[PDB]
Amino acid sequence: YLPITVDHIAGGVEIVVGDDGVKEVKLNIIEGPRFFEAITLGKKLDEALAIYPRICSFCSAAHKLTAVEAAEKAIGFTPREEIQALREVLYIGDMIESHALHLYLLVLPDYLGYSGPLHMIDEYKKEMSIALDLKNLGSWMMDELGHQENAVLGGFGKLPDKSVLENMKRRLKEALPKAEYTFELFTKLEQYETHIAVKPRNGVYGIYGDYLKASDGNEFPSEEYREHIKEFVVEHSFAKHSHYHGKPFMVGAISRLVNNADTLYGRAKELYESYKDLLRSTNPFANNLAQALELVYFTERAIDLIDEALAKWPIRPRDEVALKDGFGVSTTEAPRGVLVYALKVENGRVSYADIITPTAFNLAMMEQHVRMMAEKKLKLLAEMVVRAYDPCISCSVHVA
Amino acid sequence: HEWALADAIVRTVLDYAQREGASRVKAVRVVLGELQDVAEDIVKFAMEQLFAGTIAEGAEIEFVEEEAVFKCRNCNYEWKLKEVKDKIHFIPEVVHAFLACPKCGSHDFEVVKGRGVYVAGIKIEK
Ligand SMILES: [Zn+2]
Repeated sequence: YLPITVDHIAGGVEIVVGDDGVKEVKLNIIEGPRFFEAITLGKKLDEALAIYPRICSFCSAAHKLTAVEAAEKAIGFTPREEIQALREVLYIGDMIESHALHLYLLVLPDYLGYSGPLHMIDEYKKEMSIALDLKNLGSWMMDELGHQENAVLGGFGKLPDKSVLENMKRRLKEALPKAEYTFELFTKLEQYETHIAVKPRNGVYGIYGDYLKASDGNEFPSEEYREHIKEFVVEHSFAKHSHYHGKPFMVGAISRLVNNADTLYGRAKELYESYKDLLRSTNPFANNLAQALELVYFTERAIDLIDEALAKWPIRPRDEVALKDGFGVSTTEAPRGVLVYALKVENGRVSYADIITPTAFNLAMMEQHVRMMAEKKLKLLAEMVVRAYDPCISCSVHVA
Repeated sequence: HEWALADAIVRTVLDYAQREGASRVKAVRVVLGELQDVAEDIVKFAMEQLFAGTIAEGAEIEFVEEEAVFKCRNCNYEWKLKEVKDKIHFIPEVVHAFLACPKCGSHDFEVVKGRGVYVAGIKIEK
């Protein structure tokens, strides 16, 4: 061929400002999992199941936990209630870790104006103690139940001892008041700083909890529905936004609270009934607080699941038989928001794969959440608006 | 990042094709520095995706990886990365602080080759 030379000069948001006010706000913070969706096909179901947790591995364990569900949902075979509850337990641990980390390491420096080394002795001592306790607890749950390659289709690879489970329950019992304190601390801090306007909330609906569910949650709910995804930013496009019912919508703890309010019970139900006004369906920041509330709820529910798991002392991972031409669409509820896994299997191999992340759902409204009117400083406010949605990683860039 | 880099490549190639008045692109050869932690398959794929809907659709992407060359000025000494490769987790890192000039004892070595990425070959059909 013909050889030439063209030197190519080579994640955050960009807001272009002006003297007459702000004109254009744009973001390219995430990529598409499309690549995986094209390389996981043609491989074994287990192989693809091993490739899947590579996407947003910052919250890895959740993916492989809904993927398998889709697989089961494809083969028609249903897992037992015990192993389902166990999946829900691992899910809970992951939830706890992620939300503790996010809330304390991201939201607390936002409001308290902290930077650099987060560890301080004048303040954030008890808060770092709590945060570390929750992080360690969740990560230990994930290390025990799940390093990796533990969760297999139909039944798990290895199960921990019952004593470890009882001790885990005790640990939760010791961890609850720290989550209550966390909820208090996040009940004290500021909302909308103001960015407060109608945002559709969207979260799954379960019989007892918003952990796992088969029906999408909206003022007009749906069991299996595909919403209009719009390719945007085409000039400087890195991702494609999503429009539910033809409008930018939001997912996250707020959505789960709005949709599954009545399904809630325990201390979390009381705290909700108390702070019912503090978390509005039109404010992005309350989500943080909501997560703290979810740090309480999922702490208690877990125990019940354990008491649901001890219903049968002898436990053995079941096995499933694969089914050809099987469509399975698992819609789980990751900490980031509702996570979507669509898997159609043919000849025991991957035929169709469509995975959608909560971040993509929140992207549209987050772009719409920008009514920020300030004169810089505003980069921090925008960063707080962004961290109110709990992104994997983010940064603010303002062109002047 | 793979997708951003591939997007830069796509936009650049389409722009150049818009400069030379190309009707279609048949093949593209890109030289990449090994300092880049991007995965070749992901970048190739992303290029293949963003080329769709354009005149560069269906082109054959060929990646050529170039080596990294370091040069310390404290003793005017030049060395490579493969030599320091064999001496496991988090093996790749920013060479600015990770490693020194293996001879003198001062880490201020200038990067000459393998840091940048550039398109080498383009098959223009007009
Ligand atoms: Zn030297």
